[PDB]
Amino acid sequence: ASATRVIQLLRNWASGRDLQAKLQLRYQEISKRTQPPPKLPVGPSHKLSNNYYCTR
Amino acid sequence: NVETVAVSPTICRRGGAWFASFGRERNSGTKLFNISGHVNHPCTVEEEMSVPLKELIEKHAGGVIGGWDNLLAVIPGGSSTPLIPKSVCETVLMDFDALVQAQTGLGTAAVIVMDRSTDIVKAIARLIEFYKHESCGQCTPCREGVDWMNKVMARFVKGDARPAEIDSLWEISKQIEGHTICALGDGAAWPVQGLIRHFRPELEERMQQFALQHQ
Ligand SMILES: Cc1cc2nc3c(=O)[nH]c(=O)nc-3n(C[C@H](O)[C@H](O)[C@H](O)COP(=O)(O)O)c2cc1C
Ligand code: SF4
Repeated sequence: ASATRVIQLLRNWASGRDLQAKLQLRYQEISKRTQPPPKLPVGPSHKLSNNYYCTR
Repeated sequence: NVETVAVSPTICRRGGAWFASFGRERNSGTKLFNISGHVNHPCTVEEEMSVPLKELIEKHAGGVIGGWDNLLAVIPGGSSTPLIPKSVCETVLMDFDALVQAQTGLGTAAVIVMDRSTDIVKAIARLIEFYKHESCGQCTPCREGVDWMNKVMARFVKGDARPAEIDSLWEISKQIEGHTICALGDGAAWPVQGLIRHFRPELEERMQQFALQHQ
């Protein structure tokens, strides 16, 4: 937040707690909107043998 | 078979007991043997039934090429019978029951030998390709599964697969064996089973070599 120090002091005194530590407006601290590709592992029954369906 | 009817009149003429003298109980008689592959003198010969394989090769066939220590594997009863290694063929008899004890069976008494200077995977793949060519294909297991096994062996020969597939191939054979109409499916499943059971390390090493060289 680009708020002047006097306004920050006024708001902190009025609320009684330090507002600048935990702001309710989201900033560059959030995750990027473009992400690497995932891999998403397979399940446990993706075996090639000893995987007869009558047993599961 | 030709041999059965051919020996029947001589059995009748000389008596049943004379034929029953040779071989063991429930394995009586004399048998025609073909010895082929890596031997000094490949030949056909009539011999007493329960003759040990080693003396049969060393006597009539002239011995394995390069000596007995050069031997790698032997198929005792033709392509249908599974192969066996040197360790069990050192002291094995040649009849139905003793070969069943070696998990193979006598079959047609067609001995095919392979020394240590050959690709056993290539030979078994050739046998599976032959079975793929010679199946009539009326029933789904033999037709589809034998083509599948032929493809899997062709892929094994160059090591293009991964070890987790080997067990899969085993399973495929068990699906063909006993579910077809005739015994051609059994005779195509057995060689793969024997090759896997006795030389899984060879297949694994070939796969590792392929994976390393192709990266
Ligand atoms: C695919 C296949 C091919 C066969 N080819 C022959 C053959 O060429 N000669 C033969 O005597 N038996 C062959 N058999 C086995 C026959 O079933 C067998 O000859 C028949 O049962 C009578 O044989 P026997 O004289 O031992 O009673 C073959 C079996 C299969 C499944
Ligand atoms: S198992 Fe016998 S009947 Fe079935 S497809 Fe093969 S050769 Fe034909």
